[PDB]
This record gives sequence, structure tokens and C-alpha cells, in this order.
Amino acid sequence: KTVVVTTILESPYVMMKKNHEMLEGNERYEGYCVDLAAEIAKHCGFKYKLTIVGDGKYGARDADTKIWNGMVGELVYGKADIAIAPLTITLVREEVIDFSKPFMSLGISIMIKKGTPIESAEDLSKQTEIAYGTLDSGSTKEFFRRSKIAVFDKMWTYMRSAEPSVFVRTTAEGVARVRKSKGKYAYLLESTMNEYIEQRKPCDTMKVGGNLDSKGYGIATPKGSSLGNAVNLAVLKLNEQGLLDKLKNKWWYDKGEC
Amino acid sequence: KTVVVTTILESPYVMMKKNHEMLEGNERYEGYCVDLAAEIAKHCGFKYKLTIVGDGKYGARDADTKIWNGMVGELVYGKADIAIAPLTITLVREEVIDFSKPFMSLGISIMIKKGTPIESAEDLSKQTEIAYGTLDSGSTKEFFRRSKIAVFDKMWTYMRSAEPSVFVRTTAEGVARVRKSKGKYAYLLESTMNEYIEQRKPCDTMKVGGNLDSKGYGIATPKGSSLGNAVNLAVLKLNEQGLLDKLKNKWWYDKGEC
Ligand SMILES: [Zn+2]
Ligand SMILES: [Zn+2]
Ligand SMILES: [Zn+2]
Repeated sequence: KTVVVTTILESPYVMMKKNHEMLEGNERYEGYCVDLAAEIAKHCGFKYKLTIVGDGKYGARDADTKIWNGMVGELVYGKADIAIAPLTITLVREEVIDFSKPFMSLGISIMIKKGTPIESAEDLSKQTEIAYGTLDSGSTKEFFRRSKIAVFDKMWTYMRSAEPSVFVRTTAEGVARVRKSKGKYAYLLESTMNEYIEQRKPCDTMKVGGNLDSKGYGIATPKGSSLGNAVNLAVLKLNEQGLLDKLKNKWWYDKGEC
Repeated sequence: KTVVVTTILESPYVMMKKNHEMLEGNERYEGYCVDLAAEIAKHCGFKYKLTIVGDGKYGARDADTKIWNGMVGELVYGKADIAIAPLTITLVREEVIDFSKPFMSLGISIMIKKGTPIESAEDLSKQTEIAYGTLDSGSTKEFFRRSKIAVFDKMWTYMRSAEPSVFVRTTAEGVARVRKSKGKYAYLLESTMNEYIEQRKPCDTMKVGGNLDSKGYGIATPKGSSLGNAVNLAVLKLNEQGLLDKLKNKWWYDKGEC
């Protein structure tokens, strides 16, 4: 049986090729996770089909219905066999799906226009002239919602009631908001994404300060999957071969335009 | 029953308290992993006994005899129920024991005596005046032995044939060798340890260059263990609550001497 892989359009992980109109199947896409999926499929020896998650979300459980959405939802309800994307390994998700060891280590970071007078999370929490937010339905937002750290809790109290909303639907919208806000909007996002964008023209953004936390992305499978064990060993094998480091260079700096 | 925890005397992870002769049981030790063990036990709800691995090794399989030694061996043969130490998550180990998601991210790094004209692995590979080696019997040595990357394979070719041996029995031995080498010996070791030593008197060593690779330490249990699931969730919960970050600051920088 062909393995149904659920993923999400997020540069440089999964993107449609410039000439995708004349292409079909998995060939329509390119990126870090597209290469990784190919690598995994080869070592575990299976055929697969890349599918973009219907609702474009990573995965969160509805507090009222208790229903999981996003890529996590597709695994939980059996719509997909494996998720290969920048999906954060978290406690709540670990309880409903399985994750391989991390294929990438990262942390929450700050993105500023450039020239913006901000160097740390503390700086953001001390003023109100510069607004800041995060993505929606993701591990980053949940981080600030649960944090007990003075600075982070103070930041959340602001973002929670901020008017208008400082939360964005996609990373692309976040970066776009930073760029057109005259340095009046800062964006909190995963370090890996921050670094990628900083190397993209108009080269007008920059990551500042150290990461606020440490986490990792993992390949996810439903609980009780015959692929979980194998995929986990594949990820470790790949990291040890240097393939994962080979791939990050290829999509982050080899294609850098700054 | 009381959970038997295997660990290793590696500062600042596990160390004998100054007046350990005056104490009993778990109270004899202190350190990052001693603190982590207490927390994992509380959150999983089990009583435990800390024991230092008999042979002072991390874990490797002897080709020919096929016997596992070190902490891995204690888990494989049933001498310990869990290992809480700076134990690297690797494919070969993952094949015989279970690892929780990582509680710490790190990579192989270069330690030099201050003033040594070395800034990268490439620098070490292109010269011969300065000798270099690694801990013997661990994942660092294995990294170089198994590497297919030009620079690292070149480094391994030298190290494996160097005489006298450039390998060391313990980290303390490696650090002492760097300090008394007058800059003629560089040491390859895990970043976390390098960072620790750089903050210790006499403050004469320093970490140079970026990490050679990326990986992590995980809590290990025997395959099929009843503790596996719970311990893994505990690690994720503890990371999301900031404890892991608190602990590293406590043992690395809060007690810095430089
Ligand atoms: Zn391969
Ligand atoms: Zn609802
Ligand atoms: Zn606790």
C-alpha cells in the first residue's frame, strides 16, 4: 500500500516548484522535507504520496469538541500514515501520536524589521510602542500561553488581549507584517524559519537575541503504526550520515540571497 | 520495587559530595543528573537508587564477543532499570535499548589551550604540529570512525594511527592533557562538556569553531520496559516547564569560576 504523507506548505520545507503547472504527483514539490521524505522512503523501502494538509494547520485540539485538527488530526483520525514537516514534538501531541527522535533542533526566536530597537524578549515586555505576536494553532503560541516565566507571562498577557490581533494565520503573513510595519511589529517564530528568512531579500529582517527555549521537530506516525519504529531508526541513520546537515545547508544558505 | 538507576561520574552531571563519606544512599551525590533523576522519579512516581556504572563506560558492543559494556550493558543485561546520564542517542544503541526524547542538545566540539592557532576541524586536519584525540569508547570516537566526510575521515586516519595514543580514558584526562600540552594537543569532546570546562579555573581552555555535528542525550531504559512511556513524557513536560534550562544554568554558569 502506498504511504499517505501529510505535510504543510512552509518554506523552505515544502514549496511548489516554479514550474509545478506541468508536473504531477510528488514532482510538483521541492524543499527540505520533500528531500527528507524521499530519503526515508528509500531506507524503509516504501512508495508514497505527498499530500498537503487540508486546513493548512500543524495540529491543535479543540478545547470544546476535543477534536484534533491539522496534520496531527490527519494522523489521529487515520487520514494519513505519516507526517513529514516542521512539526514540533510536544507533550500534548506525544500523548496522541508517535514522534521519531528529532531531525532538527530549534527554539523560539525574535524577528525584527531591521533598525528596530529590540535585542531581547525582555525588551519587548518593557515597552508598548512595538507590537509583537506569534503564529496561530502552533507550539509557539501555546508556549507563551503556558509559560510561568515573568517576562514570558507578561508578554502573553499583552498578546492575549492585544487589539487588533497580533496573531497570524501563516508564517508568510507574520514576516509580511514585520516588513510593512515600519519596525512597529516584531514577530516571534521558530529559529529555523527566522534564519531562513533573514537570508531572503529584500534582506530587511533579522533575528535578535538567543532562543527563548529548546525543542525539536520530529516525523510523526499514528500510535500503533508499523512504520514508527523503522522511521525513527531511519532519522537517526540519516543524521549520523550527515544527510540532515547536508540538507539544511542546501535550502537555507546555498540558496541565500543576501 | 526500587528502580535501579545507572549513571556515571562525569562532572557536572554526577559527582561525589565533598562530605559523601558522611552521607548515605542517593544523598552521596550531587549534579545535573542527580537533580534530574529526583524530578523524573517524582513525576513518574517511583523510588530509586543511584548506582555508578561498574566499568565507568558509556556503552559499546564488542565485535566478536558481542557483549555490551558500560551503562548500555547494564540495561541490556538487566543490571539496571534506567540510565540517567549524558548518554548519547545513537542508532546502534537505539537498536538494543529505548531512549526518551532528548533532554539536552549538543554536538562534537574542539577544546584548545588558550592561544593555540586552531579555529576549526579543517584547521586540525591540515596540520600536524598539534595532536588531537577523543574520549575512548564513546559516541565521539565512533563518529570519526564511521564518518564518510572528507575532513573527518582525514582526522580519523590520523587519530587511529597516532602513537602514542591520542585517545583518553576520561574527560578529566583529556582536559588535563590539553592544559599541560603547551598548546600541542587539542581535544575533541561534546559541546556541553567543553562549555562547562571553559568556565572552570584556571580558565585556560576555550571552545573554538562551530559544532561538528548535532545530536542529543536521552534517558535510557531496557527495551519493553514499563517505565519507558512515563519517563519520556516526564522529559517533555520538564522541558516545557523550563526545568531543563534552569538545571543547566545552575550547574554550568551559576557556578562559573571565570
Ligand atoms: Zn540515504
Ligand atoms: Zn471549538
Ligand atoms: Zn517537578
